[PDB]
Amino acid sequence: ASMKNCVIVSAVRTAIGSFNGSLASTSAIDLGATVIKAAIERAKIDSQHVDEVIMGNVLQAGLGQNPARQALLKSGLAETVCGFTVNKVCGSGLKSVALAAQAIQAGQAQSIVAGGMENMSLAPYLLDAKARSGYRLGDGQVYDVILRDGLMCATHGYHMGITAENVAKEYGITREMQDELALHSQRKAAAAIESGAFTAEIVPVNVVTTFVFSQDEFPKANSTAEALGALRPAFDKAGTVTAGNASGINDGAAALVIMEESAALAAGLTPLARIKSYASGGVPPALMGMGPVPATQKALQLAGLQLADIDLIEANEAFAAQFLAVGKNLGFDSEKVNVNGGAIALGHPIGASGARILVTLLHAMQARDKTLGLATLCIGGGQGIAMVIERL
Amino acid sequence: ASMKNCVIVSAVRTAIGSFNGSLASTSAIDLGATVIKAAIERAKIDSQHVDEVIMGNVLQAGLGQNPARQALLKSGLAETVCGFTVNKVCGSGLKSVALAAQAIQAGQAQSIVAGGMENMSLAPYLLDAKARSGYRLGDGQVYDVILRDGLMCATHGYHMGITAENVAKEYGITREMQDELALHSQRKAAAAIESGAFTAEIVPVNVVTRKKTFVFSQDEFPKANSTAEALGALRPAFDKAGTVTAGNASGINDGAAALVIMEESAALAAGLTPLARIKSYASGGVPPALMGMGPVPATQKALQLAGLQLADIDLIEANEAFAAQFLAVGKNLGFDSEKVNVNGGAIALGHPIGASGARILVTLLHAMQARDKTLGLATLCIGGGQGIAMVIER
Amino acid sequence: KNCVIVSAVRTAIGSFNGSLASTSAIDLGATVIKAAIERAKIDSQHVDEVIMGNVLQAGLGQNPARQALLKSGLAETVCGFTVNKVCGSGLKSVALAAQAIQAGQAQSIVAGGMENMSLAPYLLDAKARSGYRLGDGQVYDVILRDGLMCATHGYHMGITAENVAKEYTRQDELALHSQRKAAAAIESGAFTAEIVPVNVVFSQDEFPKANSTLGLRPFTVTAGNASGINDGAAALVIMEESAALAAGLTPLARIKSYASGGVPPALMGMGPVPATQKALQLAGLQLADIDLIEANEAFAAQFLAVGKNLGFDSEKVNVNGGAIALGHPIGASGARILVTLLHAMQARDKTLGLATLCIGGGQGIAMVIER
Amino acid sequence: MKNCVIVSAVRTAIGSFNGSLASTSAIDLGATVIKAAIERAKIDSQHVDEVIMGNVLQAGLGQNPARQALLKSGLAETVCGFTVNKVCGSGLKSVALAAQAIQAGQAQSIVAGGMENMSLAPYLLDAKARSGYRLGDGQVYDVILRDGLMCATHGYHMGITAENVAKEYGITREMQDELALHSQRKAAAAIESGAFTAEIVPVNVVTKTFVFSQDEFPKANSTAEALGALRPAFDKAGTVTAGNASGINDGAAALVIMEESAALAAGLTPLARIKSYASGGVPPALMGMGPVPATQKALQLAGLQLADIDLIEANEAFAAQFLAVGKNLGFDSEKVNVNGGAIALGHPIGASGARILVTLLHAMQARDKTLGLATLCIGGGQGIAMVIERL
Ligand SMILES: CC(C)(COP(=O)(O)OP(=O)(O)OC[C@H]1O[C@@H](n2cnc3c(N)ncnc32)[C@H](O)[C@@H]1OP(=O)(O)O)[C@H](O)C(=O)NCCC(=O)NCCS
Ligand SMILES: CC(C)(COP(=O)(O)OP(=O)(O)O)[C@H](O)C(=O)NCCC(=O)NCCS
Ligand SMILES: CC(C)(COP(=O)(O)OP(=O)(O)O)[C@H](O)C(=O)NCCC(=O)NCCS
Repeated sequence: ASMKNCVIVSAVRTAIGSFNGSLASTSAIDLGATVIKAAIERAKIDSQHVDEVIMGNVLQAGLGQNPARQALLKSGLAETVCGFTVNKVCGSGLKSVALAAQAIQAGQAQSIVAGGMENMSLAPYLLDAKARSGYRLGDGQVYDVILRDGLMCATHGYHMGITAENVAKEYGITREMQDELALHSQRKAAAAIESGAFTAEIVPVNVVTTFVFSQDEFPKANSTAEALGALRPAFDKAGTVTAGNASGINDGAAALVIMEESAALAAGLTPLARIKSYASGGVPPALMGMGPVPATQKALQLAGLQLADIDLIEANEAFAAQFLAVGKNLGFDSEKVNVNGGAIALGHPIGASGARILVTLLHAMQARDKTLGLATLCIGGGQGIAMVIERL
Repeated sequence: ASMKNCVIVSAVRTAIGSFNGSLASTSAIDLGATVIKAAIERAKIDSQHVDEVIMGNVLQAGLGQNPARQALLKSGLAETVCGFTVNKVCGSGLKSVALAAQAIQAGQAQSIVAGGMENMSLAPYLLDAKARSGYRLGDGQVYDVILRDGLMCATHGYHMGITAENVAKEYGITREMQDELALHSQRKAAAAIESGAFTAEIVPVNVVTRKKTFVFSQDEFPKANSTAEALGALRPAFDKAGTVTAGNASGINDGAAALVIMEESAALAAGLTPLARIKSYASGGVPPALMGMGPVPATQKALQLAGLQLADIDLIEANEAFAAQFLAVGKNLGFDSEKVNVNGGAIALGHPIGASGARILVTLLHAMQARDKTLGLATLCIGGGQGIAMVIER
Repeated sequence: KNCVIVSAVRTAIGSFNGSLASTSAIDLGATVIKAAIERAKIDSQHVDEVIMGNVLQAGLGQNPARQALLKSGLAETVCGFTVNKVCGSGLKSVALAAQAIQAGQAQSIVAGGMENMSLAPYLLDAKARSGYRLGDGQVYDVILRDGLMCATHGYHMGITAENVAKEYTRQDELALHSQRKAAAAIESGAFTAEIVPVNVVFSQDEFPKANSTLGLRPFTVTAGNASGINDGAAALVIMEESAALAAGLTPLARIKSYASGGVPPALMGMGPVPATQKALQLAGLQLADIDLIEANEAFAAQFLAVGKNLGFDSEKVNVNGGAIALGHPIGASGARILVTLLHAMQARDKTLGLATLCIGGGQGIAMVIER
Repeated sequence: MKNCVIVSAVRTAIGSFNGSLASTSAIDLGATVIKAAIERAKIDSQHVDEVIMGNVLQAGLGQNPARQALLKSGLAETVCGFTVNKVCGSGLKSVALAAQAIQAGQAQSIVAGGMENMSLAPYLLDAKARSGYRLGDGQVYDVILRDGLMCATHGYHMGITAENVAKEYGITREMQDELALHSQRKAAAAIESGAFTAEIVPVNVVTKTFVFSQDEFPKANSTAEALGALRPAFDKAGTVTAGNASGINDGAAALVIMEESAALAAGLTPLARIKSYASGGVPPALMGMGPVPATQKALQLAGLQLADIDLIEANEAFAAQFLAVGKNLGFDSEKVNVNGGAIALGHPIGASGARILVTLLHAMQARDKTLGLATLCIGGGQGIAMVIERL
């Protein structure tokens, strides 16, 4: 058979919650269900025609069987609709869209909802297996699942923040450079929020514990260079990486309806963009922040494009250090990158972020009438993922 | 571009450990690494040519970032080799192979190692989020991750064993029928083990502990001397008025499995020997309360995609999560029992949830080779009301 | 032998997660032990033992009373032990000091109690130690498991109060009365003599609710007509009478009698009835002979039922307010009330005093002192 | 001042860590011995004035373990009780308090002793669990260590205090292991001859179902070579091992204590008079030496010299400490722990003080001896001692 084209028919996200903030009482799965339902609605697709739901979720501990299937059931899709959960750490939410596109290209499905979901506020604490076989005698530890499964390197046993220090040293990214980038991201985020630039892409969340959450709350609107400069290093007393020039711990979800192109058109739907290419890359775990380099190079190669052809870029700001090193390595035109701000200001709900940046990318392309877009993120464990899309 | 054909070039598993048994000190990720390394070795592929590793794993709690990538790094593959972890509950290990096939069919890769890994003995316990925000005043709970994330229905709040009771009632599968099936699976397993039928497909695991060092290479969950009378004397495990017992249900187990999957022309160019072509795969959804019936829509769709009727299939691995569910699926679809689980099933062998989907595919292929059969079906039910199926061809 | 009180001191009582929430029970105990010694003017080298009540001993380390006495500056040759008779613990400790002195086994003891309910830990069951294996477990709030829940019936002390209320109405009038009396006592400086400051300088009871509002919701009994969860300590120096006089010390009161009583766990609030009857009998007294009474206000319901049963003259009871306003640091309260009782007797020049409190598990304890 | 007599004395067999009593709560063990002490004394149960029980690991055991134990034993709800914590001294302190109350005429009949189930001790999440961990790992604390076996002053194990004493008194590994073997041999000989049969009350254990009536911590088949091959338990350069230290154990013990005239008026048989008791303090770092001042004081109170004592139970928390105490006081070793000690029998901390008193009295009876001393060291730098006179 011939490979088929995949188009994005809707793209939506929740506002991103701060750690213990507005979404801290809404489960990852409920956040996923909200975005799945909204993506369906915004696509105008017949919900009975969804073939699969594919959601990224990193801190799956205690969330119950196959969080993606729970989210799809909660969204109102029929019990005949399949789904599965993806874990590629910070790449999860984009990998899920890549997998949806692959299934469609391969003619194995026609319509898939894909994205990701994370509630880091609600992540549990863990007793290791010794609790099951018996501690017997002597003290034990109670493990923060955010760190154990999300933010600590499983190869080296130190924080993602330490990998950022590793990259800063390897690429000569100073504290000053990192804090300047941070402030820039804050400023762009604040400008985007004030101008209503996120209004189209956000689906409100009703929080009943009662209020509507519809505005990204991680941005530090009173941010100043002097304040950023006064912060202490967060991970190494002699370091450059701080809470001010790193992304946060956050809650949120994002989802998109992906369809085979001819099927979308036959159903009378409006394709918003075509998925042109996607790819993953691997790097050393200690330099995980550089993952977007091989992933982006491969995605551009698969797309037949050069980096200069790309009109807009979302390159996730896990850490200013890594964001900058990736930029210097690849030679990004900074004016094209994270035009509405990035995760330093907006937050990093890890299993959702890959889909989140793709949503933001597409809407920013629409708003600015741009043709080609690149989304990429670094991935704990030494990986990266990238996707190229073409409006409309 | 055009769609490509995907072949299996190797297929391997660990022996399956009992709960707190021989693999109880060997992490899921280490079990995954062992099978990845062995699948690569057995395929004779150049290890530098692996494009991705895709592994199933259900109980990811506390295992660290992206268990699959950990396992691939531990296997000795280069840091440039990507990977990710899949969770479709009991379907995970077969879904991983399906995804590897799809990627190859779509021309996105040429060579993938896929399968699954689970160590249920080492699953942790959880404090819920109240521990993070503060319990304040009043008691909390401590949650068994096997149950919360593996064996309890997230829709209904009751065990997979209760979904089996549901199916038994809906399909008229009695205690007697269930125990007769159990005894059959025990018998077939025992025969296969003793005769060496699993020798080819198993990679030994070296187990090193303070108190002992040894090589684990024989499935240890089977219950020799299982008898109809003994099985009949067991108490129901999940409902005091029920039919499902520990004797007619699979276990909680540890193990891993993996296969090397390749684009056909690439395999032949490398002088490698394709063992089977992946003909089709599919997933199906059913009500969560009847999750045990998942294999019905998944099998129907896979057969349709393959252009086959069920009768065309020579050998079938239909996972025995519960005798009740296995039997109802068999009755619904009309399985020829002589074709099914010819070397025994999970009631005897065990059910390491994130690995089983790949485990049964390994077993299926080796049984097809041994018996010179052309078409095979692997299918499993999936907690949450799903099923997954794959058709392969020698 | 005769036993006398030579000093009596307490900390101000802290609110749950309030001013004393960072100060360990043992550091609170050490403060009151040191202060009792100082106020008594006794040679510290002559202390024979320290006896301290403490209910939530979980995770506090070996023998909290000994830790507290060492922290107070007493020599390592000074022995001590920890008592648990739930809410009775602090008074039981004094009764035990008196008994030892009466029996000529000691001449000078510091006794009282200490509790920090804010700092109480959470517990995994023993199944954690032997292994959960399969299936969920529970994580237990030690305030509830060891302090506030009935070990016979598995329900709150608050439910025993509902039991008593039904046996003997929506309590709020009594609550307001206690608040008013407490506020008056505090503002006028009535607690100044009995309180030792704690440098965290916390020196004023913070649980009172000025401007109370009561008429909410009920676990009916409400938070407004029940005592609180609280932190504090109290201690007294107790001596053999002739020794105190020979050393040039000033006796403040004689301990005339003490007793403990048992009742059904479900009606534990009524414990003070048999304890009081027995203590009065032992003292050769009738209730009417008592000038001032401290009857702890664990719950308005229980306090009122005890009052109606025994026939307390309400004008004589908790004259500076009670635990509904002041709080209820469980292992310390028994000693805390005795401190308050003595100082109130001194201020009003009264001769005979009764202190009594109810005890989870269906007990009571009472003490009669003579100024 | 009135005279106080022991009218019964009983104990459970001592369970090993995670052994035969590991499913039987401290409180249930307490109730068993309270009921049995009452039965063996032939007292009218309605005449019990109080129950006083030692228990060190009270964490999670519920309001006032002693009162729970008395209620479970079948005593009326009018019978008061309270729980005593003097670490390893708790069980003997409970008897001393019973005697004191009786001497002071505040009671006539008290059941006293102690109870501990170290197997069932819980783990703790600290107060951070109540306010919220927020972000970052925490710890889970073994209550046996935190509340039982670690020094609250120095933050190191009781085993380290034993290393401290060994150094201070020149007690070598060789000396410690020789004492350990002796205790094992004596315990094995006692068990073989039925010497503990009179003092033990069986426990029915229902899980399999069985009757536990024999001390299971002794290592019959113990040998010098085996003991010598053990690694130090607490300090990689140390002398103290699991073989020359007592264990972590489960058990309970209780005695009926009465005013002498009341016992005789009730037609009961006094078994011994409590002659004196005393507690002593020493530095926390040298807690193992507690029995020195406690014993000296108890003898002085009794008007006796050490040589007047016929039989001695001196608890074997650690061979190092036991030997140092012996050398300091000048014990006649032939008089000490004649049926073995805690190195063989175990050390259920809140019960051991009462346990050794029970063993003492029955050994005195079996050997027709007149004067007996029971003494133990106490974590935190204390000791306690009691002198009794048969009969
Ligand atoms: C010393 C310690 C920590 C040992 O406990 P554990 O760590 O459980 O060690 P155990 O498992 O009992 O013994 C360690 C080894 O010594 C061995 N052992 C002990 N006594 C032995 C003997 N008499 N003959 C042969 N082997 C012996 C055990 O068999 C064990 O070997 P395995 O691992 O092969 O089974 C001990 O139980 C303890 O803490 N005792 C002191 C209690 C205390 O401090 N009480 C308060 C006093 S103030
Ligand atoms: C620890 C800090 C750096 C700062 O958080 P704190 O709560 O300690 O500090 P404040 O937010 O209270 O200022 C931060 O939230 C953090 O963890 N950053 C890294 C999270 C992150 O970006 N993870 C992706 C890995 S690629
Ligand atoms: C509860 C039993 C039946 C038996 O385990 P136990 O440890 O309780 O049994 P014993 O070893 O005492 O016989 C069993 O381990 C079990 O849960 N089996 C089902 C596992 C299962 O539900 N797998 C997923 C199916 S879709």
